[PDB]
Amino acid sequence: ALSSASLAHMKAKFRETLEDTRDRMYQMDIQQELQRYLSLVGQVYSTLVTYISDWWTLAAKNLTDFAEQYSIQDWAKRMKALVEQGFTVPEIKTILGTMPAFEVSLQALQKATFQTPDFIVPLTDLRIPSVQINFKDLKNIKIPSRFSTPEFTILNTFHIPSFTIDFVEMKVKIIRTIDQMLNSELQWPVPD
Amino acid sequence: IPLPFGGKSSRDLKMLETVRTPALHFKSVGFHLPSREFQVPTFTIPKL
Repeated sequence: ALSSASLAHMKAKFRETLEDTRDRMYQMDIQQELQRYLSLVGQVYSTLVTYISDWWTLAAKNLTDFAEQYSIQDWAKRMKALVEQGFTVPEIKTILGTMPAFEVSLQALQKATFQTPDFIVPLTDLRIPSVQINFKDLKNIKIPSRFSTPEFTILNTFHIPSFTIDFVEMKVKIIRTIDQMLNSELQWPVPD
Repeated sequence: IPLPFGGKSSRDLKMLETVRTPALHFKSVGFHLPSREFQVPTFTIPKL
C-alpha cells in the first residue's frame, strides 16, 4: 500500500484522521462528568430533604397546637414519639446474604441514611458491599478514579478474580489503539 | 394558607441563577455567536 501513490495518499489521510481523533479523545474524561452528575444529584437530595425537614417541623407544630386546643396533648406527644421513633425493620435472611436492619421513623427518613444491602448479583459471584450512604451528603461524595470489583464467573463455571475498573485505563487503552492504528505503517497492533 | 414550600424563593427551588445561551465558534467558516445571559424573574412563596 505504501508502494503506490494512491494508497500512500489514502494512508496519509487516514493518519491525519487518526491524529484528529486522538487529539479530540484527549478532551474527554468520564470521571469529571460523573462527578458533576453526582454533585447535581446530591444537591437535589439536599434541597429535597431540607424541604422535608421544614414540612415536618410545620406538621409537628400544627399537630401539637391541634392537640392543645383539644386537650389531648399527651396523646399528641405519644404520636410524635411514634412518628420520630416508628420501629426498626429486622434483618431479613436470604440465600444471597442478609438484609441489614434499618429504622423507618420520619426522622430516619429525614436523616436519609441507608444501609446498602448485602446482596449478590444474579448469575455472578459479585457480592455488593454493605455500607452507609447519605443522600443529602451525596453531593459531598466523589467518584473514585478507580475501584475494585468482586470476583466474577462466566457461564457459572469459569471464575475470574476481582478486577480493577479504572476510568483512566479504558480511555488510555482506546487512545493507544488509535495510536497503534497511527503507527501501523509497517507494524501490527499488539495482541493485548 | 399554608402554601407548599412556604418561604421558598425561586432559587430555593433550584432555579438557575442565570440562563446563558450556547456560544458557537466555527473556525472553518469564521463564525462567532456570543453567549447571551438572561436572568430569571424572582419571587418568594409566602409561608402563610
